[PDB]
Amino acid sequence: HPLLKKILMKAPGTYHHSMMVANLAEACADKIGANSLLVRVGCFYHDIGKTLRPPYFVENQINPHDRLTPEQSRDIILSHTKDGAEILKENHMPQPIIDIALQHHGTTLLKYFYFKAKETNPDVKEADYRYSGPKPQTKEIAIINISDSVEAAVRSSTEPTMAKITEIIDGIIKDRFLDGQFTECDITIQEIKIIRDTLIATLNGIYHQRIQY
Ligand SMILES: Nc1ncnc2c1ncn2[C@@H]1O[C@@H]2COP(=O)(O)O[C@H]3[C@@H](O)[C@H](n4cnc5c(N)ncnc54)O[C@@H]3COP(=O)(O)O[C@H]2[C@H]1O
Ligand SMILES: [Fe+3]
Ligand SMILES: [Fe+3]
Repeated sequence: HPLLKKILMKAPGTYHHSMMVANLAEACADKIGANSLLVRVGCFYHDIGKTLRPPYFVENQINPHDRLTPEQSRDIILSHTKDGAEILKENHMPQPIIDIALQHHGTTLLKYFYFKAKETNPDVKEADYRYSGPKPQTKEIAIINISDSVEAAVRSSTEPTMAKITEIIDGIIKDRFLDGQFTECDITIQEIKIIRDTLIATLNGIYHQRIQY
């Protein structure tokens, strides 16, 4: 598997992140009866677009964005879905793996740099700081979108207790619902609740369970 080792060698922080997302998303897919094998493998590759400029993504970092404008930061980060899909395409990967790379942020807002730009232009359009999408077209991809955000959010949190983990997850699911990111797939509100509880249980295992005979 040349591609997966390319992520490992060029972007080991990203590599590590993707394996962790794969475990969380697979658990969720299992629990609602979705395509868990597809979810696992698609997570391996979802961030491969980051291999083009590894140090401009925080998990691979000294921050080179300090010497960049919001617009420049934006152009680099928003590209990684498109570039990832392009790489997988050129490497003749299965289409659903390619779709995961392209759609895993749906059309979400790149909040940090959006608000950094809004500091000096109150008229900045959200449109200019959103991924191109498409919005997740399947349950599997909705699952990945949430799991990816939860992994990263909990990993950067200070003291992720159960309550803290629960609040992080609920906040992400709230934002994705309100922002309409799941209106183009078949995921049910009950399934979202099952995903939420599964992520809570799984992260409880990962962050707090004593490993014992
Ligand atoms: N504390 C938190 N609370 C709630 N949600 C959270 C969170 N931390 C991360 N997320 C979510 O997790 C996503 C991680 O996306 P990715 O694995 O491509 O990893 C990130 C990361 O590699 C990079 N990145 C984001 N902000 C950065 C910054 N200020 N400096 C350097 N790299 C950054 O760009 C990628 C895409 O970022 P984006 O923000 O669109 O997407 C974020 C965001 O939607
Ligand atoms: Fe990503
Ligand atoms: Fe990711």
